[PDB]
Amino acid sequence: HHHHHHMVHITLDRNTANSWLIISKDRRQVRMGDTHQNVSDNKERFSNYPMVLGAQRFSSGKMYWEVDVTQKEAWDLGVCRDSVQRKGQFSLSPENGFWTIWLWQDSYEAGTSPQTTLHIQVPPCQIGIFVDYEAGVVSFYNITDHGSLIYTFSECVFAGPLRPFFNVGFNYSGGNAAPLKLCPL
Ligand SMILES: Fc1ccc(NC2CCOCC2)nc1
Repeated sequence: HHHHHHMVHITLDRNTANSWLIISKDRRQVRMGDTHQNVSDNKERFSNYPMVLGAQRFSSGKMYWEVDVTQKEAWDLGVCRDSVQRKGQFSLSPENGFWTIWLWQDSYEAGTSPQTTLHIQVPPCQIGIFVDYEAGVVSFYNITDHGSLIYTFSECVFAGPLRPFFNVGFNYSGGNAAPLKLCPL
């Protein structure tokens, strides 16, 4: 792919984070803490899951960024509507305002309803995410495998501003403590 030139500098929005997340000083890395991180509750925070949004909002154009997932057992990545539900249980689907892929139990799946099996021969250590607002496209790339395509959501009905979306996953196993990191341009 030749999307690298639409690179954008993404930072994480502390105020949207689940209360157990630890966001680095530069707002470029996030990981699961072993306890509540001593923040006040607010209506923006994801309550049920270890999720956080990027600060940037996109309503036009072409945008590209990269995320490091090295050594993680579970995570979700993509974009979502600014107005997604924050509290309680919900599925990751375009009907609920999410365009995502994930790793769970040694399989990769796209967040369609129902979910779609992905075919990845080289487990990725870094994921590239491309959004074309006008075209209604969200695409995912395997940076570890020379940029190979993972998945394309097309005919997307965004229906509002978009925000970068992250889930570090739970760490019940003790094998999923590693952070998500926004990779340099
Ligand atoms: F690839 C990695 C990177 C970090 C990590 N674990 C971190 C958990 C919290 O203490 C710092 C290290 N595991 C795998």
